[PDB]
Amino acid sequence: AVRITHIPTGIVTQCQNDRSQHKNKDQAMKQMKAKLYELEMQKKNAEKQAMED
Amino acid sequence: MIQEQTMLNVADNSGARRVMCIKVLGGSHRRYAGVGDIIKITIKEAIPRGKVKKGDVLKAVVVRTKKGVRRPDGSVIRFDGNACVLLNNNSEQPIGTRIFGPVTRELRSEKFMKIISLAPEV
Amino acid sequence: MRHRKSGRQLNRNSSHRQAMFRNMAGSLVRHEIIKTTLPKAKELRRVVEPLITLAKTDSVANRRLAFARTRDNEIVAKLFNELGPRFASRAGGYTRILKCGFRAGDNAPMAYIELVDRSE
Amino acid sequence: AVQQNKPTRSKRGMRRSHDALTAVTSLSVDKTSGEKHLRHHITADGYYRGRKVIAK
RNA sequence: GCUCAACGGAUAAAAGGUACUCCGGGGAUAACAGGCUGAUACCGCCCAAGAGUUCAUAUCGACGGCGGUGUUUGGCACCUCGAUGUCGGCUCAUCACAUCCUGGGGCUGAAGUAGGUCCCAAGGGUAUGGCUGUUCGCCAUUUAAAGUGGUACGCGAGCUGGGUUUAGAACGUCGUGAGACAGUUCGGUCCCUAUCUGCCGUGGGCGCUGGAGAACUGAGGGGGGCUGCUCCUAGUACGAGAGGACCGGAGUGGACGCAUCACUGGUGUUCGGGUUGUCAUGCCAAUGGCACUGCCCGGUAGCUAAAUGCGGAAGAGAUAAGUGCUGAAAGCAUCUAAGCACGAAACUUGCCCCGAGAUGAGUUCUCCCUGACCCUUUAAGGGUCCUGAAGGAACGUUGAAGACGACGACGUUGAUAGGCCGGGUGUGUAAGCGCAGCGAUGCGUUGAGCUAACCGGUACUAAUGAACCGUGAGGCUUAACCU
RNA sequence: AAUUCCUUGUCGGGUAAGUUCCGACCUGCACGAAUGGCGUAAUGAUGGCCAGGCUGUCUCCACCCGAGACUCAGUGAAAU
RNA sequence: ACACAGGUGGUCAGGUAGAGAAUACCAAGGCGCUUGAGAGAACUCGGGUGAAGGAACUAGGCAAAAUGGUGCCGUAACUUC
RNA sequence: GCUCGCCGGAAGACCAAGGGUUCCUGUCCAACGUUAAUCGGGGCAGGGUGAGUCGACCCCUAAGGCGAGGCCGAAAGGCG
RNA sequence: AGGACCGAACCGACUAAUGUCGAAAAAUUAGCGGAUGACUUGUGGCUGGGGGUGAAAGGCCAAUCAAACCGGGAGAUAGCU
Repeated sequence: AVRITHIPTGIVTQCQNDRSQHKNKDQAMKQMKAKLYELEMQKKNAEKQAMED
Repeated sequence: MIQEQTMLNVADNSGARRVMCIKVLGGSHRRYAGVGDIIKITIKEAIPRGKVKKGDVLKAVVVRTKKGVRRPDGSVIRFDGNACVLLNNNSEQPIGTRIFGPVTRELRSEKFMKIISLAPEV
Repeated sequence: MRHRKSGRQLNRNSSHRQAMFRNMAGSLVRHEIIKTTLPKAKELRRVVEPLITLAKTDSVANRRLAFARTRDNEIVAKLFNELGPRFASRAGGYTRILKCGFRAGDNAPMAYIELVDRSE
Repeated sequence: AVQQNKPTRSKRGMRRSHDALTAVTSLSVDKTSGEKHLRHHITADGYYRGRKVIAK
């Protein structure tokens, strides 16, 4: 199994979703980017929260 | 003959009495803490208004072992307790002002000159 | 290691060992001579000799001790009354080992052990 | 655990080479009875170094 | 003409589960491992804007390209399905170098100091725990450093079975149901006496061209090779302040390895004492047996560590990266092709151990042996008798020597072993008697009594003279030396 | 959760450090009411987890007592 | 299958200590287990003791160690009392 | 024969079951006994078990079996 | 009084070691659970193979269990070895 981490953001993913190595790796790449995608929205929520404030 | 996972009595007015060693300093893979060495310890039991608290890590020097110490004449000085004195882990100086019980001559080094001056005997 | 270690085990636990030589000791003084294995006789010499030495002198204290060891009244009669006096001059070395032929059953080296007086 | 091939009879002949028992040739003689007793061992009739020590 | 789901149509009437499974076969066909390959992974180079204050050759480096290693995942089924029978941990390792440290150097935007990057180098060292079934990984505390990999993802005819993949049971989801599962959750037999190769030790035979007893040279081989801290040189050099040296010297620790018990201790069922229950000596007493040594308290010699000493070299020669002289090619310059000098824990030695089976069988010193008739390939010969030495072996008493052998001391011309005498050491005021007390018991005699392996003496006992083995002057050829 | 894949979920307690454990939130991949739900003193050769005590499990093994192992005499196998 | 450390119903069952048919030592009575003698290595099995620390080993306190008896005092949360 | 050690609510002393001369005596040692054997539950010959009161047999029955006729069933047979 | 408590005999068989061509074709040692009950045991009967019995495992039915043993179909069949 693969375990990619994102040290600048510390987030880690253990893609055991598929069977073959590279399949899990790019899906892990898919998972990690998916994490950064969402986490960027929460800071954007931190952005949108103050505007209402 | 002191090592990690060893319970010691503290011979000072620091505010702790039940301590537990976790690591012996000095070289690498060392196993024993002789009567005149430095060891990293934690705190298991402390008095209420103390200078320290439960579960607090800082360096400490031992002064009494049940194992004792052989002197250059072949004579040993065994005790009936494992007493240590706490030190401020960063400055290595004692955090207590009152030392209890007899100590040995083996603390004759600059890092413990203040310690020996407060002990009641030897 | 056995370095400088004396005394033999003789395939027996101590409790059995001391009791074994005790019965052997009395049997010796009763017949003046007996036939046994070499190793046992070679270690029997460290048992009866102190008794004979304790027999050279006669005291109420010793006769009790001579009974403390060997646990026998008839045997102590043989001592202090026959051996003690007849071995007054002899100073140490009261036994004699004669290596006889092997035991027919297990080819064990048998040896004869006697008392050096045995006038007959 | 166990053998793999059958060692020949020739191999066995070398294994028992050192298994040869030895003779003694230490036959001493008695002085009186002149009997053939071993060295340091008493004779059959109980003579040793010219003395009837067995008393039998 | 209903009529052949698969359309040369098993009769135009037909679905699943099985991990107790069972039988017959296959490495013709999968999973682990090995193999070829090297897409992928990993590592190393080329072109080269840009980023970086200015400048891409301090570093990183897009755009693309060129190769290598065989450690990731895969590709193909070559080997094994009349078995290659397991992931991790424990123990034990061993090799590579693309180096985690320590060493030697180049460059800097390297002031000082501390770092970054690259080249040489395998010598030696390269943590303890919490959590998980764990490798990995996260955290805690260090450390000089807590290296990256190979070695059936090292190691199970060495250990464990936690995981997982046999049989029981439960939960959730799916399925009409059996049951299944990108799943999880309690519990679940690890067999083998070693023939051979190999390795760690130890012997016998024979050889060494005469035999025997000792001491060595020494080819070759092995072990060993780590390093921190403080201080001095000097709070100098350097530095605006702050901080803070290379080189050299001395002392002291950590880890590891070797040796040894004088010290600190452990053990010490062969030494002494106390004591519960019980049996026996007629009885009391005094002792002994048994109950894990009955349970415990101490303790000699040994053995041993946590105890005590000691080691790692320094140095020399030839080198790596690297540093220079002179000087070419090429009138200049140039560490270079001639030639010369430095230059690492690396190479060879230096230190310690084995070591002449080194068949190349060596060197040195000492000791011992110079009888007869025949056979007859007239042969380095054999038969028999007279002699069998130096020495060894056997037997015996035994060792801080030892599985058995072997090795060492001794065999009366004697201290080898046991015993005996004395001392030492250990244990704690014996037994008996007298006195005081209602009694347990106390006190004097008495630090006595008893004392395993230690030390010094004594032949009291046992190690008996010889028998047995082993020989009787050691071939040929040539050179140089003696008549 | 004996039920939660992503996930060792996110917060407090416990430890120097806690993928397990004890409380709490709710986004219930895929809880739920006799396919019984939620609590429950006591009981249990039951699952998981801390503390005291105690010790050779361990750091690190050391010595000693017995039965084998080894040697000698006797009888004398097996898998392969 | 054996001269096999296993299994086999019912009766009687003493002395001292002891609650006891537990256990310990003995009685009556029956036996020393049918291969032995030496050595006292590594290692294996059954055990004793162990300085300092006391789970730091480990899947896990598995195994061991320890607690243990009689009388008196005293004894929480919780509870179906 | 003289000491020693072990079990002793058993490793002791008697019956039932079940075996079948293993019991006693003399004699023999090839085979059997995991060794030797002058020993033996081993070979060979002889001897030994005595009952109105002990037990079985016998009288009476339990569970249950068999079962005159009878009932049922291809037959065998089954129930009673 | 108690499907009560502690605990021998008896029954049972949780943990570890030993053993694995063993002493034994599941036992030995040291600790364990129950031990007035749904307890245990001696003797003699009844139930039978796709049936018996089952506090239910798919366990047991003469060391043999998702199908006992014996004999006969039967020299079953075998695109496989």
